[PDB]
Amino acid sequence: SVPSQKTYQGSYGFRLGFLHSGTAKSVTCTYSPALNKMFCQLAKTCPVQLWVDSTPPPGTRVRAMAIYKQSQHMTEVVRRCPHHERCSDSDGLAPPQHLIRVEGNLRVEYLDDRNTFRHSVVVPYEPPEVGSDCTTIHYNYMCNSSCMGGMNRRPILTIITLEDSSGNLLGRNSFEVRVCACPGRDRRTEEENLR
Amino acid sequence: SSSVPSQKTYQGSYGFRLGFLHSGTAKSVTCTYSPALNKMFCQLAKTCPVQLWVDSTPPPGTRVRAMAIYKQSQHMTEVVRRCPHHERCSDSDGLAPPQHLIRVEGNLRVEYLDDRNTFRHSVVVPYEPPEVGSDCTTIHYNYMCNSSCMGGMNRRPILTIITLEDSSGNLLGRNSFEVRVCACPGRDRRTEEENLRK
Amino acid sequence: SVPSQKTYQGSYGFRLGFLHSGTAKSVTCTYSPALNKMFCQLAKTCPVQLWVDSTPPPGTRVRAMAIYKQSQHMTEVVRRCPHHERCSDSDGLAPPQHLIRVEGNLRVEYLDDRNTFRHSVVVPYEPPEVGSDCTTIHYNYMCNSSCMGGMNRRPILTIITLEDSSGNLLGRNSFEVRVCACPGRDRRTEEENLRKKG
Amino acid sequence: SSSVPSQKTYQGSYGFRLGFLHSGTAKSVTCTYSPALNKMFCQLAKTCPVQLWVDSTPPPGTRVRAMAIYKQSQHMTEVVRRCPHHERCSDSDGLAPPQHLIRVEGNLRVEYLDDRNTFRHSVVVPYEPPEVGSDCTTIHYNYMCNSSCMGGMNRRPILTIITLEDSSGNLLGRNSFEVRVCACPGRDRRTEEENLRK
DNA sequence: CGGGCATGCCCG
DNA sequence: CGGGCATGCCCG
DNA sequence: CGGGCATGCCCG
DNA sequence: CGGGCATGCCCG
Ligand SMILES: [Zn+2]
Ligand SMILES: [Zn+2]
Ligand SMILES: [Zn+2]
Ligand SMILES: [Zn+2]
Repeated sequence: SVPSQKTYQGSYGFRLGFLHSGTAKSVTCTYSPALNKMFCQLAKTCPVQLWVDSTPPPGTRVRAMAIYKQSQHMTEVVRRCPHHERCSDSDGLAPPQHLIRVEGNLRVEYLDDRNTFRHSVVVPYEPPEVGSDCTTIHYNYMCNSSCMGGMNRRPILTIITLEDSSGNLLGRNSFEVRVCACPGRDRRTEEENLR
Repeated sequence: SSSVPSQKTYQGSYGFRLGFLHSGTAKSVTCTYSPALNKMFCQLAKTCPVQLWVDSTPPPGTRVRAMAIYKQSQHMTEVVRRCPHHERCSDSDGLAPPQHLIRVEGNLRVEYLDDRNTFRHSVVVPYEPPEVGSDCTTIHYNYMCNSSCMGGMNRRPILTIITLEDSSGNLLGRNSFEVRVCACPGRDRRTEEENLRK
Repeated sequence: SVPSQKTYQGSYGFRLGFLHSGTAKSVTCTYSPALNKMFCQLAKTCPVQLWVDSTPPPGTRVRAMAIYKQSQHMTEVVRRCPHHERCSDSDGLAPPQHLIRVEGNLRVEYLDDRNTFRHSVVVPYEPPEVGSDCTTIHYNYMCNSSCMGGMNRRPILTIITLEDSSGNLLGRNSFEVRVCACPGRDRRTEEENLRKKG
Repeated sequence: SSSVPSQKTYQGSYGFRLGFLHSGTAKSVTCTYSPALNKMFCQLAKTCPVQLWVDSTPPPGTRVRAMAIYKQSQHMTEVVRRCPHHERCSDSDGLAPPQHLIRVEGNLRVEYLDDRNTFRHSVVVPYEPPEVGSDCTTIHYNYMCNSSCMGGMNRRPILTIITLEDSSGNLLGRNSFEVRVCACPGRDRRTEEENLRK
């Protein structure tokens, strides 16, 4: 199977936002709007903002899941490589096999889907803090796109889904990710190549 | 890695809550509480008064335990302990094991627990009701490393969890607060308060 | 942990020889006499000649084992990285964790030493072909020097020993190995680096 | 307390002296030397190249030793060692004792000593003559605590004493220089040199 | 690396 | 924060 | 192959 | 970080 990637802003006008951090060679996380693509370093903080037109109900949850972008790879589960799965860099909460973690949220929940075997990470939705217009989740990606026996230089998309407390769809957005050593260098390269 | 202690306020059947003095924000005040942040700022080894306020009186045998945990969910499963330097300074008061971060001062009935399963440290004293003409019981805590101590807290923020417990360790009430141990509590309190809006 | 790497011709005058090869950028296997170092691609045939002054007894065996060259890594067992171990690329005889295999020899034995945990591969010694001067063994190396989780960019030596049928040592020689994508380029580079010493 | 090695610079009969790299004062330069102060400023664990210059070649078996002492008369008898945090960090190069402040890198012949009488730490290497095309021999030192380290140097300045010694440890030559290990060597050298002037 | 600050001390 | 500095380090 | 790039990572 | 290079892989 393949999880849906279709954008769905939904009744709450769900949108993503990203920080605008530029293309210095080793910027930790930066986002290319031309490419709708986050470029980020392994294990570093990757902020993703949730913007809504109105507040979803209490019990609302926010899930992230990686899939391969290329059609020929889409049915293959995205996992960490054999090396990084064994590095023992757990924060005590995340399963060692999961590519995507959330940092700074003790209510984080990881799922290994019993039917599709896909990995995902979910947290409760919380409204923006006073004086803030969005809710920010800190994600970490735990292998480079280049990892042999893992993503193996294949691009991924992250799919962010807003769900009710039972798992019903409320909203969906997505972005491509490249996890790399020098996000600024690589962003500039793919955009210049775009031009 | 260690399972994570709850930090949720639980007044329980004795209406248990905390109180803190009003000490101001002079640059190097020894201890000061920020109601806005629910955060104590204090100097290493200096007296940190924490008031226990109840509605009904807990039965004799009730104990009051304090434990530190890392605030950041990503360090929360790691035991909070003193740094290698201060563990070796010989500044024990006669009862506190040297690796323990939190001490209680002035109480001969104090006990220190190095837990067998979780390895977490805690310090416990019998609950005593307030003096006649007092509305609360005050415990004097000390924190024996700076938040900045390398190889200890290592600039990571902590929470202190205060639990009311029965003589067997069962939960009766709980409250918590963040703590920064630092050189200039008044200065840092002001900085962090200013950060709320910046 | 570390087996001796000390060159020992022993009573049979045991030496290693190596085929002439170029430094064509991606030549499959090339030996640098200057460096005493083989440069080869992953899973490619690597010829190693065995030379003796006198014939060892029947039942003699030829063993090959990799160790890290650098002294701070010497006690760590050289093995294949987690990815390559799991690639199901075995020849049918080599256990998948073994770095060094022998090609074209059904009398090969692979040993995972129960005491030292080191891997080695052994074949019976067969004297040179009638007329010929040496015996050639074909080795393969199943990870790049670069493999993360495996050699991780650290230089190794291959130690070749002649042993009697009970495992008593008769002779010993060695050579450095880099397993890499472009053995010709890299031999060229390392030889250029040499000349700049100084 | 420990008796105090001489720091008195003298070239002796082989004309022994040190050269430093004049790397300027960029804020975070890894290592830099002030001639006006005779003082090296360097970051923790970074390469500190020290050149050995001689007018004539010393004999086979000549060695070169480095040792730190406190510069301040009131602290001179105290052994200089790493702080408890850094001693316990996972930063070994597989050779240096974890308590030793000064290491040499890039040399398997390095030897570390705790003095039988003074318990003072030193690091020693064989003297090698300059490489072809060079007029000096360069040693790469590393300093493994900051001058500021609590429980270690604790903001007290040190000298490093470099001695040229015969194979028996008799002194052939000596040169000393002040060291500050710090996060911003260029900043702090520029500051200290500013502070010379009226 | 290093601007801008975090965070120690008062013979800092 | 009382003013002034010594002195470490995140993240671009 | 030889030329050149993708992409991790060390130096200051 | 920016400069450079290690080191896999691809292109024509
Ligand atoms: Zn990986
Ligand atoms: Zn401490
Ligand atoms: Zn491999
Ligand atoms: Zn130190």
